[PDB]
Amino acid sequence: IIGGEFTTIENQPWFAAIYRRHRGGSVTYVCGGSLISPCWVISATHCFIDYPKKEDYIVYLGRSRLNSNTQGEMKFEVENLILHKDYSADTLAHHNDIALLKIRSKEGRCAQPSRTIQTIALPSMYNDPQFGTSCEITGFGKEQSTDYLYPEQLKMTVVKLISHRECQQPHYYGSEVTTKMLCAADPQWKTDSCQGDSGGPLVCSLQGRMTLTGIVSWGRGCALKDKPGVYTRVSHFLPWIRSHT
Amino acid sequence: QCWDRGCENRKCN
Ligand SMILES: *Cc1cc(C*)cc(C*)c1
Repeated sequence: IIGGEFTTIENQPWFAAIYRRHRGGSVTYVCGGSLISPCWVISATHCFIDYPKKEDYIVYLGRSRLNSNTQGEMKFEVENLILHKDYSADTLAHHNDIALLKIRSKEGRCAQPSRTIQTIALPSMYNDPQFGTSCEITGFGKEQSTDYLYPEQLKMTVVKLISHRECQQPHYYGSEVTTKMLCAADPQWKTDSCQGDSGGPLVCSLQGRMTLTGIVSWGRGCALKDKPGVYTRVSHFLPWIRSHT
Repeated sequence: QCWDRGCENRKCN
């Protein structure tokens, strides 16, 4: 996250931290995700497509820091890694960039709700906030494009949803943005998602309920003028989510 | 070009 503020997991209790174990024993951060039910984390397919082996992955809930144990955190393995069959990536745009991870502790249990571990509500079909609405993103991604390491502490920021018409302008993304995507950015281009934030939540306070409106997917650079973050539009994937579980 | 922020956990060849 470029700009914004540091945060703690009790403020983002649906946030899932996803890591990959390498041969030799080293573990590296991959992407964020969101807990949508006790056994299911939703993320982005591009995070896993090149290494689609479920045994590779470790998922934490209730974790505020990249390389430290948060009190109350829960560690999980991935019982099922479900990638979207029609995934593809153009120069910038990702398509069907959505993935499900069925999580299971070493004892075979799913998430246990607590102050620091909570599910986030899904939207109803095609029900999004209006453009101009402020929404939050959360992640461990880069704080500057020039960084080669991720921050140790979780971050969040607030961005505004941008209309399809605006995002399809020639100086924005033209026809590379589709109706299965949502654009969001800072009007002054000072805060944005970045590399490492993919798969994480775009959450909007929607008609009384904190709602998973988007999944961090793509964007040209980070916090660049006229180059919003682009998010998988969760309200257009509900049949896929419900069907795969 | 290497333009896309969403390039986590890639092989790159
Ligand atoms: C251009 C680019 C960027 C990343 C993060 C990874 C690859 C393979 C290429």
